[PDB]
Amino acid sequence: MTILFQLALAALVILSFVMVIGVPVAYASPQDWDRSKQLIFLGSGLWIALVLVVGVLNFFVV
Amino acid sequence: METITYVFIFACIIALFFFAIFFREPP
Amino acid sequence: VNQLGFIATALFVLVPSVFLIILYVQTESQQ
Amino acid sequence: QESSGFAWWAGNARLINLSGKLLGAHVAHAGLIVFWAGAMTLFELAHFIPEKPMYEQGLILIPHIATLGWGVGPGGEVVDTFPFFVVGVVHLISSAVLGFGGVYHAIRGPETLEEYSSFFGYDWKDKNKMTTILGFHLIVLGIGALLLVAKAMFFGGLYDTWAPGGGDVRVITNPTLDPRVIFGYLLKSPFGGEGWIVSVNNLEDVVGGHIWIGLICIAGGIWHILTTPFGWARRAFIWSGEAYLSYSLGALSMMGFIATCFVWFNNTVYPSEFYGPTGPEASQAQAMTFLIRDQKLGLGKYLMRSPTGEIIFGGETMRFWDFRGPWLEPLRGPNGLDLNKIKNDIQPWQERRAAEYMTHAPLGSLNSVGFVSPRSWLATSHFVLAFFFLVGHLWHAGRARAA
Amino acid sequence: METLKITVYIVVTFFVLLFVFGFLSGDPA
Amino acid sequence: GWFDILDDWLKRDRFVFVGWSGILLFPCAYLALGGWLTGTTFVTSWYTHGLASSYLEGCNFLTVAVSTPANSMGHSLLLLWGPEAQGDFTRWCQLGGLWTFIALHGAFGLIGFMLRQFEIARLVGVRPYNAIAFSAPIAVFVSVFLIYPLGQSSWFFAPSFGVAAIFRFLLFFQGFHNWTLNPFHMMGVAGVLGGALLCAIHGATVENTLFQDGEGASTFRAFNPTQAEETYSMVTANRFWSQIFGIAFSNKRWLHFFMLFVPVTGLWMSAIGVVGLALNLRSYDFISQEIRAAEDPEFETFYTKNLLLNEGIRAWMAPQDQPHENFVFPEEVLPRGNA
Amino acid sequence: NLWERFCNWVTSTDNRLYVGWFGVIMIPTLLAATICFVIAFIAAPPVDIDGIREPVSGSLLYGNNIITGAVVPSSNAIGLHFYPIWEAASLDEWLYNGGPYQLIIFHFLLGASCYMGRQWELSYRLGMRPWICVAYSAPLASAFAVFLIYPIGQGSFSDGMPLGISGTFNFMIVFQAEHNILMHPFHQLGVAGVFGGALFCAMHGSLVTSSLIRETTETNIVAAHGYFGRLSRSLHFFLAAWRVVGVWFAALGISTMAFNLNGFNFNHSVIDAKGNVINTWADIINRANLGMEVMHE
Amino acid sequence: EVIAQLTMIAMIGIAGPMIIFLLAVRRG
Amino acid sequence: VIHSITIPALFIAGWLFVSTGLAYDVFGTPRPDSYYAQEQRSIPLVTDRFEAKQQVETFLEQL
Amino acid sequence: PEAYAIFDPLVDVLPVIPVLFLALAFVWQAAVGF
Amino acid sequence: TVRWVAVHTLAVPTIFFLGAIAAMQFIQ
Ligand code: CLA
Ligand SMILES: CCCCCCCCCCCCCCCC(=O)O[C@H](COC(=O)CCCCCCCCCCCC)CO[C@@H]1O[C@@H](CO)[C@H](O)[C@H](O)[C@@H]1O
Ligand SMILES: CC1=C(/C=C/C(C)=C/C=C/C(C)=C/C=C/C=C(C)/C=C/C=C(C)/C=C/C2=C(C)CCCC2(C)C)C(C)(C)CCC1
Ligand SMILES: CC1=C(\C=C/C(C)=C/C=C/C(C)=C/C=C/C=C(C)/C=C\C=C(C)\C=C\C2=C(C)CCCC2(C)C)C(C)(C)CCC1
Ligand SMILES: CCCCCCCCCCCCO[C@@H]1O[C@H](CO)[C@@H](O[C@H]2O[C@H](CO)[C@@H](O)[C@H](O)[C@H]2O)[C@H](O)[C@H]1O
Ligand SMILES: [Cl-]
Repeated sequence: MTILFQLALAALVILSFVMVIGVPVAYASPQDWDRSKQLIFLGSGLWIALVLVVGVLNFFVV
Repeated sequence: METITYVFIFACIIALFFFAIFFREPP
Repeated sequence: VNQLGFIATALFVLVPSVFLIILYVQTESQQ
Repeated sequence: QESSGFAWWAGNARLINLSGKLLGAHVAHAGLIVFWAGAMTLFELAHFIPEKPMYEQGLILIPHIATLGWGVGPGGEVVDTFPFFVVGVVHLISSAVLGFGGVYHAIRGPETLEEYSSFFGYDWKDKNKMTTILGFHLIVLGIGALLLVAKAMFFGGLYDTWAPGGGDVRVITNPTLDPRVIFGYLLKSPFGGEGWIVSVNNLEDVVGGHIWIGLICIAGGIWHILTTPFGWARRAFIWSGEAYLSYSLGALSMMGFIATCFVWFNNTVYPSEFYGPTGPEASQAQAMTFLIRDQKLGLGKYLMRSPTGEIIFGGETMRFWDFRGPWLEPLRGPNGLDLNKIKNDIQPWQERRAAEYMTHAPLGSLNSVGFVSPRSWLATSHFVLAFFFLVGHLWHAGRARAA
Repeated sequence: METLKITVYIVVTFFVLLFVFGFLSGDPA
Repeated sequence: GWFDILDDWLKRDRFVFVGWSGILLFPCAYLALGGWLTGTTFVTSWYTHGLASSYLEGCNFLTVAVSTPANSMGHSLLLLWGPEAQGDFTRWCQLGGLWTFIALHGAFGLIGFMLRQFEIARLVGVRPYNAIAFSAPIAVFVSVFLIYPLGQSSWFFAPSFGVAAIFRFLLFFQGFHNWTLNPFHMMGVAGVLGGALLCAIHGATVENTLFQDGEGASTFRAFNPTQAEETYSMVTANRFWSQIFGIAFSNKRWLHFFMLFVPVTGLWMSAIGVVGLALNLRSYDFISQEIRAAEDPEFETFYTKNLLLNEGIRAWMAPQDQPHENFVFPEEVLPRGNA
Repeated sequence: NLWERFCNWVTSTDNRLYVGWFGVIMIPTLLAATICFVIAFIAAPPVDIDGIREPVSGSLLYGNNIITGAVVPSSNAIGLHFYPIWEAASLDEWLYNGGPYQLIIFHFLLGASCYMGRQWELSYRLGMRPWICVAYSAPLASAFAVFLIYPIGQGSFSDGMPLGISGTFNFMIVFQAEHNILMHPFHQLGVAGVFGGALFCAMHGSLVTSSLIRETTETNIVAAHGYFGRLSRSLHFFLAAWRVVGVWFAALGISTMAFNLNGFNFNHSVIDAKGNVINTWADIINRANLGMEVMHE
Repeated sequence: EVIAQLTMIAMIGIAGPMIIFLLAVRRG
Repeated sequence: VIHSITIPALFIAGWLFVSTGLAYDVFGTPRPDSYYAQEQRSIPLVTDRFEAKQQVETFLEQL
Repeated sequence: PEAYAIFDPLVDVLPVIPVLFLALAFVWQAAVGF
Repeated sequence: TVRWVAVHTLAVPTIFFLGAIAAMQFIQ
């Protein structure tokens, strides 16, 4: 019944691209995305929310 | 006679090594 | 076992070595 | 930033003095290592048949977890694979939150940390902040070494094969802290009959050596914090800067040369219920099977004298008489293997284990055709990697002592 | 055999100690 | 008009040189390499040897071979228009005629390559020591692939142009000829091993005793036919090896004539040994050692242990490697060490 | 006062031969293994390499010549044991059990390691780079693998290479029958390295000799290389680095055959739909290996 | 194929590092 | 400079050589079902020299 | 492994990812200026 | 007439033979 892992495994496939070319590109270049956009507390601080949603299967298996 | 021929050739090889290292030809 | 096999080894040792030794002590006399 | 130099092969050598980017590279390599550990644990768990022994299935990780007493019972019987599953999935997970700063400090972070403070900063010369990171790690090396002491003594782990019947997981109630019995391993011969360090028979000795390795690594890593390098580090001992990689490249190799010999000969730290029989073990198992077979149908024909007067096996296994195993220590009498005890004391587990080790001798080729044992995969690979880490040691020590 | 044992032990300690002593001490002059 | 225009066109400057020697080299070399590729891709060995030795039969790179002809062919040339195949390309590929194709083309391609070395040296105006050093692989090819089957029964006993077929050829010469005990073979091993040893020591010490290490390294103009021999010091290398080994070169000419001399001589002496082994005139046994083995049956050296291993190689490899003889060896006549 | 006369005599590069601090260990070990090799090659009793009472007579006075003579390895009763003379009961029991082989290979392996150290030592004293040392490490690793590592993996010093011309052939034949070394790829890189090293030696020799006209020394070295060929400077690094890594590879190839991860047995690769096995060139090799393996009991 | 929704284009590593390969030379 | 007249028609020329079964007929390699005959375990080695072509085409009627 | 029989062929092609970071490095250094 | 034969005598049976070898893996 723990199909939330099946819906949340795509959430790390799309987090293995934001921390690729979402804020760092490949060098010291905040190209209008790391300056005031979704980096600090808006839309890249939910990696703590994604490790919480991957630790929420602690009682879904036990 | 068979063994001492081998030992004689080997001893002449060691004596040639001694004459080649220390009595070498000067440039 | 060869009796004349020892002569082959002595003729193989001596004959080119006598040539090289004669050639060397003959070239030190006048090069 | 290629800037200039290191034409296309020494691109890593571009971070010699970028002490902020090199850090995230070392982080991402650690994430790579923990990712390999979790992925290989998951891959070895997915193709696993619990009733079959693990040396028939080509596993080198699951034996490392089953040695620590996680999901194992008497003689190797698996009981709960969820310890293997949790030690697989925690590694992976931690490899992601360790991989996240492997792109932060190495892509998005600062290039250099020389504009920071007293700590978190270093320049290979200033050997005051270096003996600090050394001692600093030593407190982690000693904190890790002790972790196995805690697993042995307080957390119900550390499966020994030298248990009385079959071999069970056993709590080590009392380790051997004795110094003559300890460091007394280190003053042995390396040759046949007495291993140099590979000859650890007991378990109490493995925990008691980790006592002396925990209370010297921590007690020497608080030394490297408070103190400064002394006089004998410039006269005979030499200093450099980018040679420390070379220093830990040469020492690594001798550890590969020891762990090649460890996994090949030693039966205690690597128990034979998960890693398979060793070199001597399978041949002694054959020599014991071909005695107990011919006792039922059809000093004797197999039992002959050793060159120090010991009743050992004969034939071709005279070379392997120094083997000590848990299916033979009930059978070995006063002056070596006594025949009478083969008729007197012979249980129905010492037959099955010896026959299973007889049919599973180390052999095989690179395309895995024979089978090929996991003790023969770790030994050859870490011999090749030990010699390559010796070859890299002579290169990175040759091009660093020029300066 | 012990007359050849302590003789060989004396020579091996005599040479490895001379190698270690001369490698370190005595580098100038 | 006729001849000097063709001579000036051939010796002209181009991407590749194609002299008068190229007309012999490039068709023969191209057809030998192409016949090997189309033999290991498609051609079987089933009707000559009784084996599967192509990629079409499901073999890897190690187990493909353009195998030798059958033993009933003898030393026949196996021409495509010849009396055996008679124009049939299928029967020419099945009878082993691709082996004689590749062998005769490899012979004339090696002839054309050494003529190419003479032609390029006659152009550049140098002494043709490369064509004198190429006399050794030509002598090895002629003594092994041509003279050895021409002294044996037929072309069947020859190297069959594969990797594993070459390993079978080495095991055949150990088992049937005791070829490791041959002194001409030992001079061949010593020439090759001394050449590789000379190669490594010479490279190690030119790269060490360089004139400019890195500190005042004025990069001078380098020409390629000096093979970078200005860049190192002869006196420092002579001072090193007179104290390490006690013997060292003091010539840049005698050192490189020695590097020419050692493996060419080694390879020429092994050619003489294989030419002797063509007539089964091998160096199998020491006679007084056989008499001492027959005198008391508790005498054992490593040589008498090697003779039993050659007996084992012979009697166990013989029904399959020679299937035209129809060897039916029972299990009781096969040599075992527990017998 | 007297020690400095010795520390000046050893470390001086103005000698005939450079006896370094590595030479202090290199000289008595390579003299002891040489004198015991000449003694145990001329006059030595028979040695049983097995644990039975049929011994192998390898010495010259017991009916051998230069080709068939050897110093026979240690017994199967000893195995990986340390066997000096005082460990034995008598001198005859030491000589019967292959003790000279252990004595010779231990002092040889110690003296060749100090030969590598003496090469590096003089190089550093002469103001040279350290490559010679590196290149000598390839036959040194090859001699360490054939005398030490393969006995460690097989579990006995009887499986080490014998110290004779025919014993080397017996080692090679028995190794191929047990391990199939010819299809092992690390050995094939060794054959490619040794063949290419001889090739580049003859080719590099011929190309220089033909392009070198005059070269003199005042006794400012002069050379007049006849340059200009037809239609960086790393020829010698490739010349050293081809044969070296080739011999390194085959050294660690037999070091991996020590632990029985051995060769490539393409055992019945091709098949027929009638349950018939069609042989290839691998089955003939495996058919021969069964020849020599059965004769080795 | 082994799935129809769970075995998709699994070259996310050969596309994600190729993003830092092509969009870094598309970068300055 | 640029040359894209026919690269991949040669790949289908190589594919249809093997997949249709033409290379077995051109180079004389036997099919994997067609090694032995339906009754005998013998290998058809050529025993003659000037009857060898007739020996191989005598064997190929047993299939 | 357990009751995650959906992602079992993900596990069957997992562990090769790591050593393939060497293959991603030779395409990230390609077309950046070699 | 030029060194264009190097592609007409060495690349044409190479591409043909790689097509044959790539067809050879899908047998049985
Ligand atoms: C005990 C574990 C361990 C140790 C000690 C090392 C040590 C090393 N690794 Mg790491 N590695 C490990 C585990 C380890 N690795 C794991 C589990 C993985 C994931 C599969 C990697 C992936 C990895 C990559 C991708 C790279 C390294 C590299 C390096 C070298 C970096 C320093 C340098 O400049 O060397 C210079 C090195 C030499 C001068 C010669 C080294 C010769 C050794 C024998 C080669 C083996 C390297 C390493 C052990 C395995 C790399 C495999 C990788 C290509 C997939 C150093 C030899 C970097 C390197 O330079 O590779 C050559 C590099 O690019 N490693
Ligand atoms: C690369 C990393 C290698 C790691 C290896 C680690 C080794 C150190 C572990 C502890 C060893 C104990 C110290 C000796 C104790 C002892 O005394 O060893 C004695 C013989 O000496 C020895 O064994 C000396 C070993 C000599 C090695 C010769 C081979 C050299 C190969 C080339 C080297 C190239 C550099 C044997 O013990 C004695 O043996 C007999 C007397 O010799 C008696 O029976 C005694 O009662 C006692 O049993
Ligand atoms: C016999 C004959 C002839 C001839 C023909 C010819 C001359 C042909 C040619 C052919 C050819 C000319 C062919 C070619 C081929 C090629 C190939 C076959 C190649 C391959 C390649 C590959 C396979 C690759 C591989 C690799 C490597 C190297 C490494 C990396 C990976 C890879 C995979 C990429 C004629 C008809 C005239 C007449 C009759 C007889
Ligand atoms: C029994 C045992 C144990 C216990 C204990 C121990 C083991 C401890 C350790 C100890 C140790 C671990 C020791 C070590 C040592 C080391 C070393 C010692 C290294 C190095 C050194 C060096 C390298 C040196 C160098 C040098 C010289 C030689 C002189 C001068 C110069 C120089 C500095 C360079 C254990 C734990 C295992 C567990 C079980 C078994
Ligand atoms: C430091 C190195 C020290 C090495 C010590 C040995 C060096 C010198 C060895 C020379 C060999 C001489 O060895 C001697 O040879 C003769 C043969 O001529 C042997 O004689 C043997 O063969 C002859 C045939 O000639 C028979 O008649 C005789 O019955 C038999 O015993 C002697 O038994 C042996 O004592
Ligand atoms: Cl046995």
